[PDB]
Amino acid sequence: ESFAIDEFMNTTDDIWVLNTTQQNPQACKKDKKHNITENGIYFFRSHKENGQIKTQTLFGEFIHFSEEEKVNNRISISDESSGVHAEHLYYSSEDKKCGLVQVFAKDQNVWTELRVRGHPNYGSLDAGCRREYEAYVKEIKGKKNSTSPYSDDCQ
Repeated sequence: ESFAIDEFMNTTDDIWVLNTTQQNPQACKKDKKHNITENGIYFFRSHKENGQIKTQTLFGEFIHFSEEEKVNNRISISDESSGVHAEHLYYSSEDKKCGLVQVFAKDQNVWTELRVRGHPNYGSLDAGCRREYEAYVKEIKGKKNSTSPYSDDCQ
């Protein structure tokens, strides 16, 4: 099954990074969708350094490794501040409120982010998303560094 990244991000809600296997990730990481076209998605990527919010306008272009691919499950990003050049959504819940994104950066760092619509709460995360992220972090070859970039002090 393929999971469309333009449907998962087609919301006016903030998409927060709940969990990530990136080592030493930024704080209060989130995306805000600005526009979705047939060629890609314009959004605003933010994080918090020492109380201040840094934001950048990004355009993720839908890319396909063949001509038979039409599901928009992968985006290429240019001029990303952390060197992230590609993102691939490999799982998302049916209500599109949580997803697992494999992130490829230019420094050859590859990690996984568990993203959620709206700010993370202490309730019950979708069981499918949870078991999928558990399976991934269990499948990491040595030293799984899973942290949460979100805090209740993030606005």
